[PDB]
Amino acid sequence: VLLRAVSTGLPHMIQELQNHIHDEGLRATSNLTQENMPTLFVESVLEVHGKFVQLINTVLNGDQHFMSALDKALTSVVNYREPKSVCKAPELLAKYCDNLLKKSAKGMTENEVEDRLTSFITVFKYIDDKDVFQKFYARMLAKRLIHGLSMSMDSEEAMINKLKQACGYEFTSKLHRMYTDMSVSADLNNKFNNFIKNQDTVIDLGISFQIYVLQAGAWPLTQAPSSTFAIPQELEKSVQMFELFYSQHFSGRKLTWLHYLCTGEVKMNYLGKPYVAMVTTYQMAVLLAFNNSETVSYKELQDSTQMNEKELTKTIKSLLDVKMINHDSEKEDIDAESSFSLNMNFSSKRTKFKITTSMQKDTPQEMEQTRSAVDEDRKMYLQAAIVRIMKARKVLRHNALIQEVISQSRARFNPSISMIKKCIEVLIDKQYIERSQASADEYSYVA
Amino acid sequence: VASIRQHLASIYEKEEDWRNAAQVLVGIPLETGQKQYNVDYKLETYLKIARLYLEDDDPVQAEAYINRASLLQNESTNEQLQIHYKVCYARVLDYRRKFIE
Amino acid sequence: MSDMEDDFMCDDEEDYDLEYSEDSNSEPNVDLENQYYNSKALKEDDPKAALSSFQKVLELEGEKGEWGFKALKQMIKINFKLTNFPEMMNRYKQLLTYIRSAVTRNYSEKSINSILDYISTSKQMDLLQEFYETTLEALKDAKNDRLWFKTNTKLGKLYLEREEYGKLQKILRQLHQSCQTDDGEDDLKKGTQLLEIYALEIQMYTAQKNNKKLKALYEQSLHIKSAIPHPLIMGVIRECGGKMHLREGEFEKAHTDFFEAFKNYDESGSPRRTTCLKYLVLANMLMKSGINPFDSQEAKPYKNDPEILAMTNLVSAYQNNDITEFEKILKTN
Amino acid sequence: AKKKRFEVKKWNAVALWAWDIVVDNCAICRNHIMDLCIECQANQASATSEECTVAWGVCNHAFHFHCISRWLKTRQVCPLDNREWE
Ligand SMILES: [Zn+2]
Ligand SMILES: [Zn+2]
Ligand SMILES: [Zn+2]
Repeated sequence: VLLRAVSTGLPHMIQELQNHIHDEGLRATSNLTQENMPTLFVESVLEVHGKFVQLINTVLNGDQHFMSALDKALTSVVNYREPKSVCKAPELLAKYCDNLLKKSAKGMTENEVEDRLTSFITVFKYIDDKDVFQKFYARMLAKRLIHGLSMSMDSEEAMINKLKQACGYEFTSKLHRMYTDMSVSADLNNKFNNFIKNQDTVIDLGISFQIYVLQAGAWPLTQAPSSTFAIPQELEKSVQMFELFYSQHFSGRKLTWLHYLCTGEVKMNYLGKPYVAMVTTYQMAVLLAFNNSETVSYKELQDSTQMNEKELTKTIKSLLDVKMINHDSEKEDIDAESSFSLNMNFSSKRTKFKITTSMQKDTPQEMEQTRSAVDEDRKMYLQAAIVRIMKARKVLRHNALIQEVISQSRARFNPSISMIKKCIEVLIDKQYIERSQASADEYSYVA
Repeated sequence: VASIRQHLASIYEKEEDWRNAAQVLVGIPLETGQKQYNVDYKLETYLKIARLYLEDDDPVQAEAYINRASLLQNESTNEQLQIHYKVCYARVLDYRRKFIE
Repeated sequence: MSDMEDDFMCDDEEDYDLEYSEDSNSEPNVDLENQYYNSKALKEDDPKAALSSFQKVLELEGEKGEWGFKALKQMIKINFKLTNFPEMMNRYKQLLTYIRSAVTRNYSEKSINSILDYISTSKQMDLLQEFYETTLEALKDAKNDRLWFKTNTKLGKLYLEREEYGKLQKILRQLHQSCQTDDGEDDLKKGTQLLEIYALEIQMYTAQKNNKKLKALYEQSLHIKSAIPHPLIMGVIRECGGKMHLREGEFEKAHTDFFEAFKNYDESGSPRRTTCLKYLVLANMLMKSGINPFDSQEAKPYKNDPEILAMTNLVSAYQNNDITEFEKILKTN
Repeated sequence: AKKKRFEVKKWNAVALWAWDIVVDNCAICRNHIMDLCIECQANQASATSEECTVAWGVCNHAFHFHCISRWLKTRQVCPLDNREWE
C-alpha cells in the first residue's frame, strides 16, 4: 500500500524480486538435484518457480513490475547460474517427460499427466534449451519409440502440442514425422505382408517382421559406421524383401538405410510352454554352428565376418565386464573360438541387486558417450543460431538492430549477443548492401 | 556385383553386344549393400553404360545417365575420366543434334 | 474351423511380453501362470473345448504379465470362427471393465484395436458396430481425451460406409462439444483435436455430394488454423479446396491446393494421388502455366506412371500447342 | 536345457542423418534448395523444400534463371545438369 501510494518504490521491486528468487534458483532448482534424478530436478525447477510465484500471489497482486522481475529472475535461474550449460533443466526434463511418457518408470492415470505437463509448460515458458530438449528428447524418444515402452501415444502428442503452440516448427515437425513414421510404418509392415504374405497365409520363414520407412525425414541421428554383418535370410526377408515391396510402397520416396529395426521375438516350445522372449546376437550364430557342426572356428569365421572395429574398444569393455554371456574364451585381441556355450543364465543372480542382464551398455550409454558430440553440437547450434539471427535485415542502420534479437533469442534458445559485428563483416558479405563502414556511403553489390 | 558387371560388360564388349552390356550394367553397384564405392570407379561404370548404349544408339536412356553423371562428374577430379565424360556427352550431342551447343 | 497358427503365434508372443514385463515385477505375483491359462486357453493347440482355461485366466491379471487379456481376446476371436459371439461380447465387455483396473492401457489399447481388426474380419461392419458400441460403453470416462473419440471415429468411418448419418451427425455434435464449444477448449490435441471432425464431415458430405454443404465444411476447415493435429488424411481436405475451385473454377488457388495435396498424398499413399496429380495438371493448364508441370522434385518421376503419363502428354501438347496431337490424346483417350 | 539361447533381438546403433539423396542447391548461384531465390521473386512460384529454382524435366538443367543463363551465354554447354539453362 505504501509502495503503491508513494510513487518511486516499484522499480526497486523490479530489483528485489529478481535476486533472491534467482539466488534460491541457484540452490533450489540447480543445486538441489545433483543426484540427477530427472523427476527431482523438474520438481526443483517447480520448487523455485512455484514458491516464488506464490510469494507474488500475495498482496503484490500481479503488478507487472513484480512479474517482470520474476521473468528476469527465472531467466537468471535457468540461464544465469554457475554452470554455463543451460540445458540441464531440459535434460532432466526430457528424461522425466520420457518417464511420464513411459510405462516403465512411473505409472499414472491418463491425461492427469497432461495436467502435470501443463504445469510444466507453464514453468517452462522461461527456458531456452530447445536444441537439447527437442533434439535430445526426440533422440531419447526415438530410442524409446523403438522400445515401445510408452504410457500412451496421444498424451505424448499432447505434450508435443503444448510445446508446439509456443515453439519452432521443425523441432515439432520432425517428431511428427517420426510418430507418423512409426504409425504408417506399422501399416507398411502390414502391407509388406499383405501383398503375397497375406494376414492368413504368409509365404516366408518368419522372424518378427517390423521396420520403419527408413526415410530421410524421420530421424535425429548422426553418422556412425557399423560393422559388416552377414544378415541371414530371415533378416533378409524382414528387410530386403521389404525393399522390394517398399518400391511398391514408395515409388519415389527413396531409401536411407537403417538396419536398426531388425526385429526378433522368440516363441519357443522347448519346454511345454511356449515362451516369448528376447536374447542376444551371438548364440544365434552358435545355434547356426550347431545345426551345421559343433563348432565354428574363428579363423575362417573371422575371415568371413570382418567387422569394422571402430566401436570394438567399448564392445570389448562391455563383453569382458558383463561375464553374463556364455562364451568360449574372451581374450584381448582375438577370440580364437566362437562356438559358445549353452543356456547358462536366467534373469538374475540375486534379488536385492546383482540383478543386471540383458546387455545394457550399448543401450543407455550411447548418449553417455555422445555427450562430447552433443556439446559440440551445442557449439554448432550456437553457430547456427548466430547465422539464423544475422540473416534477418537487408537495409538497416546498425543501431536499429538493438532490442530486436531479444525477442528471437531469449526464450527459445540461449542468446549470443557479442557476435553481431563479426558475423556481419565475416558471413554476410554475399549479395547484400553492406555497411562495413557506416560513415562513407558504399558497399557490396549483388550480381 | 562390381566384378561381375565389369567382366560381363567386358566380355559382351568382346561380343560387341553393347546394348546388353549396357543393360546388365543398369543394376549399378552403387552403395547398395556392403560396399561403398569410389566416385571414379562408379563414374567409369556410368560412362561405360553410356558408351555401350550409344554404340547401340540409345540416346534417351544414356542421355539420362550422362545427365546424372554430369551431376556426378562434379565430384570426380580426373582429367581423363572427365575426358570420357566429354566423349559420351559429345556422342549425345551428335544424337541431340544441338549444333550451337 | 480350427484356429490359426498365426493366432497361436500371436498369443504366444504376447504371453512372452507378459513375462518380460512381469520380470520387472519379479517382486510381484497373481500373474504367474494365468499366462499359461491363456497358453492352455488359446494354445496347447486348442482353441476349442479350452474354455475352462479362460476361467482359469479369470483369476487375476497384472500389467506386465497380462496374458489373460489376450486369452479373452482369443475367445472374442473364437466366438465367431469357433462357437458363437455371445461370449465374444461378454468377455469383450469383461476386457472393457479393464480400463484402469490393474491392466496396462497401451497394451490393452492396441490389443483391442487388433480385436476390432478381428471383428472387422468377422462381421465386417454389421456386428462390428455393436462391439464399437460396447467399446464406447467402456469409454464413458471423462479422462479419455481422444480415447472414446478415436473409437467413435472408427465407428464413424463405419457409418461413412453404411451411410448411417443420424448417429454420425450426433457423434459429430458430441465431439464438437468435446471442443471449445462447451468451453472445454482443451484436450490432448488442440481444443479437442478439432481436425478429424473436419475430415469425417467432408467425407460424409462427399458421400452426400452436397457440394454447397461441402463448401460450408470448407468454410469450417478454414478453422483448421485453430486445431493442429497431423494425420494421414491431410491431402484429402486440401484436395477439397481444389475441388471447391473445381466448383468455382478458380484454378489459380486449386493449383496450390492440388499441389500441396499431391505432396500430402505422396506422404500418405495413392488412393487419390494420381487423381490429385491429374487435377493438378489440369490446374496447371487452367492456370495456364506449364512451366513446371511435374517440376517440383517428384512429379517428374511420378509422371512416368503410364496411366498418368497421358497428363504429361496433355501438358506437352498443350504447351507445345499441337492441336492435332493434343486432340489426338483427347479423342484417343 | 533349451529355453533362452540368444535368438533374434532388436538392436540399434547410429545409422542416418538429413539423408543421402544429395540432392543439391542449384549450385550455379546457390540460394538454399528450400529458399525462394531472386529469380523466383518476380516469378514467385510455390517452391518445394528441394526446389529453390529447379525444373529437372526435359528442360532438365534449371537453376536460378539468369545466373544459370549467364553460365549458359558465354558458352552454350551449361554442364552441371548438362543442358541449356532455365
Ligand atoms: Zn528468398
Ligand atoms: Zn530468374
Ligand atoms: Zn530447387
